[PDB]
Amino acid sequence: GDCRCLCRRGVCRCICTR
Repeated sequence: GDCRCLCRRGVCRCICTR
């Protein structure tokens, strides 16, 4: 239920979990 954005290898992923 908590959203978090993270970037890896210059690719940004905004994902939500729990």
